[PDB]
Amino acid sequence: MNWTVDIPSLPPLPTDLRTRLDAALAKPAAQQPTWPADQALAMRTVLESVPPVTVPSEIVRLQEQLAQVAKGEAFLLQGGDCAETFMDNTEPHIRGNVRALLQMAVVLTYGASMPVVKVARIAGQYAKPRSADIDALGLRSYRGDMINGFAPDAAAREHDPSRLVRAYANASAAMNLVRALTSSGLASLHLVHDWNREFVRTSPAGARYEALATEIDRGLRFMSACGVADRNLQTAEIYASHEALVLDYERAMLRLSDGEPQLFDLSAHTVWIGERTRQIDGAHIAFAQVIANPVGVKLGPNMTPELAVEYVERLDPHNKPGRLTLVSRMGNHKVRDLLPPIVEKVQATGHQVIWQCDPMHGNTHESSTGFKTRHFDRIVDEVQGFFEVHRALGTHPGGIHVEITGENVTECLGGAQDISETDLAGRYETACDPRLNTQQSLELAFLVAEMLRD
Amino acid sequence: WTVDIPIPSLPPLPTDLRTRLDAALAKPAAQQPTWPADQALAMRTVLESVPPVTVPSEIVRLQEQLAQVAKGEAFLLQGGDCAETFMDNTEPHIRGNVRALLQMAVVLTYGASMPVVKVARIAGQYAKPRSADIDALGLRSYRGDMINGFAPDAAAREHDPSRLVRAYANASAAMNLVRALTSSGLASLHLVHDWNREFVRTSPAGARYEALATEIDRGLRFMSACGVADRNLQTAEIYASHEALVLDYERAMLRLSEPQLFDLSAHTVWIGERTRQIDGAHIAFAQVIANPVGVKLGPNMTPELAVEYVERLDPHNKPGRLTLVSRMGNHKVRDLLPPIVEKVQATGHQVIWQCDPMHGNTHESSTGFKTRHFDRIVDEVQGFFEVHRALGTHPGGIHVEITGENVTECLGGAQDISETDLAGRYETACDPRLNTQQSLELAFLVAEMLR
Amino acid sequence: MNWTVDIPSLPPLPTDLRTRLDAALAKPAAQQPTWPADQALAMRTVLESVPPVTVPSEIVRLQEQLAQVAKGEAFLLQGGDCAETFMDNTEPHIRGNVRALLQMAVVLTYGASMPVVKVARIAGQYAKPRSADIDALGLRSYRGDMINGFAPDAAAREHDPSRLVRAYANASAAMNLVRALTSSGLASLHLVHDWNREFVRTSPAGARYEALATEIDRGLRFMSACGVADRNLQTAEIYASHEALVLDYERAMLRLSDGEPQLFDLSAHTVWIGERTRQIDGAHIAFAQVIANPVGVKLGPNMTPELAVEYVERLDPHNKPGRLTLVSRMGNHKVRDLLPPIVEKVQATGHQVIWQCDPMHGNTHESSTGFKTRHFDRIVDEVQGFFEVHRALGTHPGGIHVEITGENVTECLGGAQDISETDLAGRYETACDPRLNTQQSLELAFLVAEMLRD
Amino acid sequence: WTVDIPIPSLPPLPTDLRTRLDAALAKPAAQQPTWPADQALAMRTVLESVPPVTVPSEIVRLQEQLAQVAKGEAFLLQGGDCAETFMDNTEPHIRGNVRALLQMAVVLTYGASMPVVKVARIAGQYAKPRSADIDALGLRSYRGDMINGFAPDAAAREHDPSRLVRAYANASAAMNLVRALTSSGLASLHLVHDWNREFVRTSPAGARYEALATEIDRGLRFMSACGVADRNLQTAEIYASHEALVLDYERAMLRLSEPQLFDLSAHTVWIGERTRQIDGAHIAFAQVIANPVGVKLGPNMTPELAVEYVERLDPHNKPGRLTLVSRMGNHKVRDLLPPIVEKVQATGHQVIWQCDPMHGNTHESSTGFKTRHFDRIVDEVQGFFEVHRALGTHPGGIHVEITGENVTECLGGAQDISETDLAGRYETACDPRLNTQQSLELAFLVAEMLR
Ligand SMILES: N[C@@H](Cc1c[nH]c2ccccc12)C(=O)O
Ligand SMILES: N[C@@H](Cc1c[nH]c2ccccc12)C(=O)O
Ligand SMILES: N[C@@H](Cc1c[nH]c2ccccc12)C(=O)O
Ligand SMILES: N[C@@H](Cc1c[nH]c2ccccc12)C(=O)O
Ligand SMILES: N[C@@H](Cc1ccc(O)cc1)C(=O)O
Ligand SMILES: N[C@@H](Cc1ccc(O)cc1)C(=O)O
Ligand SMILES: N[C@@H](Cc1ccccc1)C(=O)O
Ligand SMILES: N[C@@H](Cc1ccccc1)C(=O)O
Ligand SMILES: N[C@@H](Cc1ccccc1)C(=O)O
Ligand SMILES: N[C@@H](Cc1ccccc1)C(=O)O
Ligand SMILES: [Cl-]
Ligand SMILES: [Cl-]
Ligand SMILES: [Cl-]
Ligand SMILES: [Cl-]
Ligand SMILES: [Mn+2]
Ligand SMILES: [Mn+2]
Ligand SMILES: [Mn+2]
Ligand SMILES: [Mn+2]
Repeated sequence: MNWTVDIPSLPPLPTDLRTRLDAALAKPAAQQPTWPADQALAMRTVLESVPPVTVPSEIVRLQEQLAQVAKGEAFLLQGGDCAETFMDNTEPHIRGNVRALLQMAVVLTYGASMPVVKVARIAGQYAKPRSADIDALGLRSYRGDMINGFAPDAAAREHDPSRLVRAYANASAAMNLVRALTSSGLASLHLVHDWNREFVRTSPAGARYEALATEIDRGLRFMSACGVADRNLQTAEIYASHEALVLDYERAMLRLSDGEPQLFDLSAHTVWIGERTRQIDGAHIAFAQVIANPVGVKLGPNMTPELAVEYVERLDPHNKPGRLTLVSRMGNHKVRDLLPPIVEKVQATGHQVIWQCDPMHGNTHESSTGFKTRHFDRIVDEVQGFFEVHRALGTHPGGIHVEITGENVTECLGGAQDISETDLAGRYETACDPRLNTQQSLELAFLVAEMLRD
Repeated sequence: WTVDIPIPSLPPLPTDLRTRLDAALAKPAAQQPTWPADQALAMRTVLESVPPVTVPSEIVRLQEQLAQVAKGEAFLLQGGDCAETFMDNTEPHIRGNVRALLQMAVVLTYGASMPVVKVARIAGQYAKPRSADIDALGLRSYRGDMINGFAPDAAAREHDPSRLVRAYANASAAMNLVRALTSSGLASLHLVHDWNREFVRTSPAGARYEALATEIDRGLRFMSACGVADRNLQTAEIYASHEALVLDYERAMLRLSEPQLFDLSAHTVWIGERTRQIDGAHIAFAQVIANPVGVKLGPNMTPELAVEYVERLDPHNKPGRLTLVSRMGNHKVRDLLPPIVEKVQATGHQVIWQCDPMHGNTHESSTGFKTRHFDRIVDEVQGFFEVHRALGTHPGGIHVEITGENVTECLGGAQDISETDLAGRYETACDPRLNTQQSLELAFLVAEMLR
Repeated sequence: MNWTVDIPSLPPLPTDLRTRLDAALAKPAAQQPTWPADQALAMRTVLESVPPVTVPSEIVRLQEQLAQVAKGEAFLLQGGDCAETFMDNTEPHIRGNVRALLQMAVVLTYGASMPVVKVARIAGQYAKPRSADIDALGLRSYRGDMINGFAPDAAAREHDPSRLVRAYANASAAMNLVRALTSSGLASLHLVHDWNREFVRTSPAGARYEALATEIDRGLRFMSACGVADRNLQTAEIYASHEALVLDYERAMLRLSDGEPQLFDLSAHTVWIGERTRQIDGAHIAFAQVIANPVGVKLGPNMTPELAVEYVERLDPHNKPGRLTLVSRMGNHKVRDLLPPIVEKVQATGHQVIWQCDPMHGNTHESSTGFKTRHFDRIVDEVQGFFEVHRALGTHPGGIHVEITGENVTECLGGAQDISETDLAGRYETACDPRLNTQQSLELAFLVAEMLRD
Repeated sequence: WTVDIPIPSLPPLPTDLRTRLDAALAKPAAQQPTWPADQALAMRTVLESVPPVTVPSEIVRLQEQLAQVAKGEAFLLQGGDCAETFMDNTEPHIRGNVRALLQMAVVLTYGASMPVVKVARIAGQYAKPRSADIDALGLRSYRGDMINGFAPDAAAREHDPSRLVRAYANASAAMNLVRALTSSGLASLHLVHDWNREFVRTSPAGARYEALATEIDRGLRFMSACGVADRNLQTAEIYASHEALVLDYERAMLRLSEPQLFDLSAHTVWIGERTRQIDGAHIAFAQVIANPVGVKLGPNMTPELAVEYVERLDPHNKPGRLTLVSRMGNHKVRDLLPPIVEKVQATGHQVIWQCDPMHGNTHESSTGFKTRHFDRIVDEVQGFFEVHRALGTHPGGIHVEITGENVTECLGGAQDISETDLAGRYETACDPRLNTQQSLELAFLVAEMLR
């Protein structure tokens, strides 16, 4: 039925880091688990002495790499499961997400004509915010495997602090795998292009994309023709990210490294802060202010230029390009109107932020059949609009942030597969928001690559 | 002071391999835990679907590098804790053990003048054999954290199948960390050598090694002066190994690649002295998997039998797939080893000859601790080298037990550690280990042996 | 008026090499200079103790590289002046030829999707065969600056053996320069693509080629995006070749190196043997049999399958792929009929030869205005036909052999510049056959690159 | 026994630079040939359009590497024939001189623990100063193959402007060859070290250097063991240099790159002891060109004047653009050098301090030959190092005269060369050179100096 853990050290914080961290977690914190302090402390004590998912050296490396995005010289690709589950944390599914993301990154690398830094939603994306604490069945809402259970049973939905330790054990495990995969041949560039050629061959819309797939093949053969040294072509770096929601988890995964000493959050390389949680004097923003990881903020349609600037000033006080990513998620019918003024006010500060586009969360809607769904064409249209805004202003479309899987699910309408509302019942397997399946995520990759080319 | 942690099914292995496997595991198995079989089946069912600790392509890469050891063109360095514990599975401890190993590997690379394959006793070394069924305090013996608890307490010593899952969790976590470390510049050659130079400053015997340390420093500077793209100098490959002993664990971590069947709890495993029953389940398991394998050869070993191991575990003549590990004792290796090497080189197979200068040189001190004398250890390595020099075969590698902690479990070395001192920091959970300073010392002496 | 040289050693040949070389030069030799033996010996003695233009190590390297062409995995680009002159042996003109050739090689590399081994007609192409010893003015025919003078003066046309030493001094000098250029930044791949982009921008037919120039730009940016190591991109190897015509020069430039000892001809990396000189028991073919350099044979429209095979057997006796290049030069109206049977008979021997195409020398004709000229469209058409033959037979179009310059001469009709017979008078500067100028050689590069793509 | 060889115009240099240049060359010039000025103009007109021996980007690359010498992070090695001859401009001789130089550079790279910039006296070193106007046989002095002939014969000694063109022809030919050699694996580090090991076998003093040779071998093996992409180990950069003396030649080889004016007969040139008249044409020429430049500083040098050279030849404070070359004598370098270094480091400019331990240590032996004692040479390098050690400045490089021929022109070394022996192979055309074995010997001793 269960395995067991014993309960025990960490070195003392510089007094200022202690004071600022304490000051930060004192502030109110939205969407937290409602569970006993007695027990959360115990779990935290376990987590305070485990090996971290990531290490500082990798996080400052990611920081430099992201600095190049902010300056206009690279492109950010963030993707993966909306909600990871302990039950799907298997080699096939991890391998599938890494695969999908890599396939997209080849196309975006060739189309942006510049590097793509590749960030997975993985090894920690186990918690989610909800708008209601009672879902559409009278049950306490599901909030991710880190908090409670998906199964629609009263007792499954109780907030269980032991999931804090499970969440880490899965996280670590998955990360161990992706490291391995990416270092050992799965991320070989020729092997991924091969899968892309397969997609063109068997997709219905193969013709739509054969020309560009071929041009990539030839720019790739060109490398061998010029006798380049192929070592950089045999691996790729995938970085872990998740939404920093459960502050009991994040605080327990903090560690102290350097160039004076600083707090890194080693549950991941980079975290972001959601629409529901970005309260400006709230605890998530203050926590972000204390950690050295690159951080993202979701910006929704109620966002105002002046506010946005307040985020930039609190999170990027030292003008470190790449430290802060602002992620727009307006919806295709609104991004062209709402985003331009925000970008004007922010670029006018002298701060170099990464303008990332989330074309997913502003475009959900309820199918006639009862499924949370997103139509492919609206997703494409929001990325289109994003690009138009940035071209018109002379600013860098920094990247994109999508929800995808390597499984061939049926959760988003449209795309080359003409997935109908009737088809959604076949393999609707998400534990929260609907995902672009393997074919739709790759097709979106091609389309955005054409936007990049212009 | 305890809290509990609750717990899909994918394809099963192909029926024909499941059949061969069932047949192989029906052989009797030594040293297995006495826990119920339904519980055990359950935990195995869990592990059968978790993400592996290693992936196959890494293992075939290791087989290639080891193939170069067997052919005489590289050298194997295998080291780490005797018995990993869950409570000492922390970032500092893993960091220090990786550190110590890398530090040895630098010196042995300069001295061997050939690559060193770096293998760590780590991520999975949670089970041990035991001779007695009742230990000195009248309790069930401690069999390793995979099986029971170290605490001298009736309940801690009960055999608990859930410790399988716990072990897996500690194994991947730790593995994850070494993967990150070796990729983020803890294995930057320049940095590791820096630590070695601090050691020459600090060590009571720093003068006996200033020469070789300086010579290494100048070969490194030499690489920089020749302007030689130092990317390969920024990272190292460290492989995971442990004694494959608990066949419930090892069998549940089997996974399928033509297609071969791999064990993805480690890159390589070995069969210990007490489990290599030629007709037992451990050797059979070693026959089925594709992982490299090692076998401990003790003083009771005969040439005739070693040949049986070659015929069994290297059927298709793959160089480096089998390592034979001498652990005789320094007063015995010179007599007992040469005949075995003779008989086995005769057969045509290319094996790795690896020296374990530790597990046959342990004695009990009047301070009450079980310990090992540094000089006896060094001397088994000296004898190992003298054997192979005499016979024209390749001295393949070492296989030592070490730590990065400044610990006090082995007598001697430059710190001249007394039996009085043993009580200071005797932190081991099983055998005594060379501490950080002693392991580096040994690396310098073995370095002189290779020149 | 003149500089002076003193007359002097070499080590003795293995007796078998001596015997075979003696046996070879005893055979009759066509198109030789008619000048005193007394003096030719003297010049030879000077040349027997000079530093060579090339060294053996480079020639066996070229041999391996050409082996890859024969096996179908690379492509051969040979080009340069028809006839070098001592008077045009200046840094600007050498730099111009290297430049032109490099520009072509970028395009052909990208279009073949495989390496291009780059061979210049340079540092030795100072002698030529003639069909008549009296030209159209009653003067002894001009035979290249190695033999006599271009100037139409009786005394200029006397065969002067001192030109053997001049020829070397210029050769060495030019080679010194190209080495330098190619090693020091002229052959940087980005710097050459830049010139190509300039061509597209200012050419009249820019539109014809903008798409492919852009695709090359993007496959080139792709390399940096993937973080390749750029050292191989900063230089390129250019090899010297010329027609081995004056056997007094070639024999004096022989040296003995290794893997038993062999005779290398170090006046160049590779030599070829012309239509006028390929007599099968003649001295040129026998000389080729003795040297270790890769060798080419010109094959004209009177060529027969069986003969061709005799060349292959004499020149490639050890079946060393890449050792022998057969160079077709039929003319566009004839290549499709004459070449296929030859290729059938030769491939049927088990020998792997490089099928190189010379679309120049079969397409000369006399303008209405009196200029030796070649029409661009016929040149293109012969390369087209060459490719068609090889596709139809499943054999490798190995390369091409053109006559080009970096100067903006007017010597070939047609191309994007619509160069008319009236325009030929402007800058007709060749010392023998008409050359594709810079723009026409690059346009031809694009067209052949499209044939390679198919 | 002679045969004769007969002989476009492109843009001229920009008028404003032609103006500055004419103004600079109107200064008086020492040691120039006494040949007619119309003939000379003609030959210059020829050279003004020929292909250069070097190209500018190579020169600015050299300026970068030398900038690293001046800053203390690299070391300069300059060596080759004293006086190149047309008749010894052969593949074997160039091959042997490049060989000898590379062989020294390997040892000095291991010993310096920093890159060595490798500069050869080659492709252009065809003119020499002379003290006497009438030599010992009562003939016009031999001024170098660029000017007249070595043969003791009234006619050979006439100053012949066509030897300009001849020299150019020999300079590019030779240059071509070194370019090919260094690019085709005569500069493959593994091969060059091989020759060094043959030397330790062969040399009468092979035992004094077996230690350092072995240590180098093991650092090389070390690079291979760390698996370090050895492309940069397959080739070397060798630069051409000569004493810029015949201003007709050097001026005709000027060529225009913002745009700078370069001298493309060599990568770098120097002004000798007899031509550095501060207000003369040689220093002026050095002011105008962008090439690196060196100046010989003799025993009559004063600190005050050296400063004038710095102010003149390094106006825009470019580190490494100017090298100052000490040639005092071993009994003099310790006294005479320190004040100069003092005065010049004072000025703020970063120069290269280079030791010429040869041109101030030459004496006539009773066998009649002019020669140099090996120990005196070594000792001027020792004193040079001791000076710079004392003052905290960087000992920048050496500047020796050597050959790859097994020649007998300098006394001493491991072969203990007697004055009896000098007559054996005294093949030089001017100063006596260290032979192949002696130059390598010197490299090992200087290597010990750098440690
Ligand atoms: N290492 C480079 C190139 C590369 C290797 N594998 C890849 C897979 C996908 C995209 C790019 C790559 C990068 O990550 O950009
Ligand atoms: N190219 C490097 C290393 C090197 C290659 N070949 C060499 C020969 C000698 C000395 C050094 C080298 C250098 O010039 O330093
Ligand atoms: N060195 C490679 C790539 C290259 C460098 N410079 C070039 C110039 C033109 C064409 C290719 C190249 C080659 O020669 O193929
Ligand atoms: N990567 C090489 C060299 C190397 C890098 N870091 C190291 C640390 C220790 C020893 C060797 C290395 C190896 O594993 O051999
Ligand atoms: N985990 C601690 C913070 C901490 C981090 C690192 C330390 O070294 C010490 C303390 C907390 O949440 O309060
Ligand atoms: N040059 C000589 C041939 C030769 C070549 C190399 C030698 O080493 C000797 C002789 C000839 O033409 O007859
Ligand atoms: N994912 C399964 C098995 C597992 C256990 C521990 C770590 C990783 C995976 C679970 O959480 O129960
Ligand atoms: N090492 C501790 C904490 C831990 C829990 C789970 C996985 C990894 C580590 C234990 O085993 O109890
Ligand atoms: N090309 C000129 C000048 C020159 C001389 C010698 C070598 C190279 C070029 C000539 O032949 O007269
Ligand atoms: N070195 C010989 C031959 C030679 C001629 C021309 C150029 C180069 C070399 C000479 O100067 O006479
Ligand atoms: Cl604290
Ligand atoms: Cl006990
Ligand atoms: Cl001969
Ligand atoms: Cl004299
Ligand atoms: Mn979501
Ligand atoms: Mn043990
Ligand atoms: Mn022609
Ligand atoms: Mn001299």
